[PDB]
Amino acid sequence: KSRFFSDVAETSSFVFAVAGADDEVVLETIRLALKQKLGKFLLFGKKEDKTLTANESVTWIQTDTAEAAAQGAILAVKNKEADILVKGFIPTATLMHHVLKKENGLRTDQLLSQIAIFDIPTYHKPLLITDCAMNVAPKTKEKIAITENALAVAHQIGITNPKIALLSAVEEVTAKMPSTLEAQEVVQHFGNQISVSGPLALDVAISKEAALHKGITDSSAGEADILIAPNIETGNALYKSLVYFAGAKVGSAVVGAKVPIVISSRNDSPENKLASFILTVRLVE
Amino acid sequence: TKSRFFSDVAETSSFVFAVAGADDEVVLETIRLALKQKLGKFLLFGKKEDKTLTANESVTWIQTDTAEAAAQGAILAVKNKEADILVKGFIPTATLMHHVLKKENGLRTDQLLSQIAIFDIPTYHKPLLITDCAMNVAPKTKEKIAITENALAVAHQIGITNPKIALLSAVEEVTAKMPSTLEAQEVVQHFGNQISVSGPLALDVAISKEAALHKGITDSSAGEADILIAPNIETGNALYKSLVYFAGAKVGSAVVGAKVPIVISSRNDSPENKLASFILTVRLVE
Repeated sequence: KSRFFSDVAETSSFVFAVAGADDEVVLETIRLALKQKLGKFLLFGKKEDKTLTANESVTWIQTDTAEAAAQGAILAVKNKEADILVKGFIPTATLMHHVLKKENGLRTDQLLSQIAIFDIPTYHKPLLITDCAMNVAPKTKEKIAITENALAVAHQIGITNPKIALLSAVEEVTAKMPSTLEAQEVVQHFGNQISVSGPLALDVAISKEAALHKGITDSSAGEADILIAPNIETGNALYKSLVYFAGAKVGSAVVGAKVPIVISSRNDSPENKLASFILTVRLVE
Repeated sequence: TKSRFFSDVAETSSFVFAVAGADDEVVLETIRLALKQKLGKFLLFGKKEDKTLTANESVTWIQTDTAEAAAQGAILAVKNKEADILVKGFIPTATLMHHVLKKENGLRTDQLLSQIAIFDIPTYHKPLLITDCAMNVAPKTKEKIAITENALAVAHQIGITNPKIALLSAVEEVTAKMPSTLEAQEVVQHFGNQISVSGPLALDVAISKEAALHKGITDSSAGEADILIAPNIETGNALYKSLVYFAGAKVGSAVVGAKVPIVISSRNDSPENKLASFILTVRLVE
């Protein structure tokens, strides 16, 4: 069993810029990160936690509003003072409008997408799933971009020759299920350059024996490294089914910009939120 | 104290399954297991008789030389009230469903047919029904109401008196940026106040009380779903497969909405889950 989040503790001198460093839902992860020297922090927030900031690896910047906290963190990224951007205790939209303004140095021509990496007890290696939380109803062009982002992440974190599976509910291509047509078009686009399969139901992507019993013997069968979800509801449900029912550990980040961005859910566990920080450190290095 | 749908002591009955296309071990293996625990009786419409099956008093073999003849034979058995459950065997699904779906043939009403699965998940505290994971591809409001109606019927029939139903999506608020959320709201508004239906809800809030509270959802139904209504077939199917392959769930599934329950198992489900589907259909006749 190969695991992404292993017993070898991650540590770095990369700087996280935290937009809205307030509330324990935000600070709890920063505290855990500091225990293992995971990185350094620029905390833009309204009410300084003096015990937290008494750390050489922490700098506090007083910001009175959500907008000010977002602007501060974004300019730290623009100025190359920060390596990773973290959304704190502010609305996502407040941070995102700054992220998408090209002058701030984060956005390129590339689509942004969410991606997550899972250590699932009952799977034999790490599994990347995208997009579980950002792109709502991607069609062919967007799914191509989502796959490009996943390929880039795969190389950055050391997964060589990743096997990619475009998920659907069936393998037969039919106009009656347009996600199958889109899947086929993504395969047609990459087909000749990398290992991409689909449309595949989940069983075929992650169980070699399930694939055999469907008459599929492709060497990629049951060995997916990356699943590309057909729509956000599927990605989100798959993500959460792994966390709540399969006991998976998971880190997630928004990718496609010049720096990784962390946007955690309100109810993510401390452990999974730390996993997200660890993923982003591995995406910079 | 966890509750499980699939009982420790094998389910038993004298109900009759009509099997359309009783050929090939992928089909026959489930029948062998059912006979082993005396789950029911069988009318086997097929091409090549297996004497190991037919030597059983609970089995009757009917020779049918084509897939069409097998489908029509099994259907007539149901229509004539000789069979309580219809099972698609070694024939194309479309071959059976073409006949099933013609009001003319007497197996359906105006009600939409849907697939539903019931899961015993080790890390969940009670049975969980999910629909539709395999039949309805892109149901909109009207179809989702029908799918929810079918799910309520199943829940009541199996002893869940006030099932908590969650219209599943990726967020908890209605937004025109995600149509499944608008449809969710419409489905909820359709049902009477005596029905415990809520949505849109993401999976975490549907099945984890702690996750719901952390998101400031203090509803009594949050975290305690008995039924999830999938927003589209890809979400339903992926959830079904995730539970089976990653969470070790036992699952039985059936097509409901017609005058009798229908078994349509995939070519790659395990013998144990295929047997679970027979067991569910016996509970839906009872």
